[PDB]
Amino acid sequence: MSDAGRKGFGEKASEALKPDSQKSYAEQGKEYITDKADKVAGKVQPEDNKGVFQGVHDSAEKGKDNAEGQGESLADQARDYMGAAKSKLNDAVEYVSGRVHGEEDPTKK
Repeated sequence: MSDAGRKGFGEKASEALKPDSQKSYAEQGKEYITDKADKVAGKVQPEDNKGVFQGVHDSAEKGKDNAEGQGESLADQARDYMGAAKSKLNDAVEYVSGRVHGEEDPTKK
């Protein structure tokens, strides 16, 4: 039998008659897992820590050409330097110094 309900008579009559004797019972149970599970899938991966910056860092693809050769001496670094600075400085301070700002206890020995 067609469940897609091309005319809708199957989606309305079937949903309009729903005795709510199972769904409300099963649904309530699934909604509790389905939701949590849907997340345990995007976090389960322990290497996902790099995936967050994988699609973000891509934005710097333009300024990520520091690999290029030198020319002005101060320009060669301006590319990478500016990056390793704000990046490491922020990722080392903003990320670390910022995360420790809340915890006044020894979290990393």
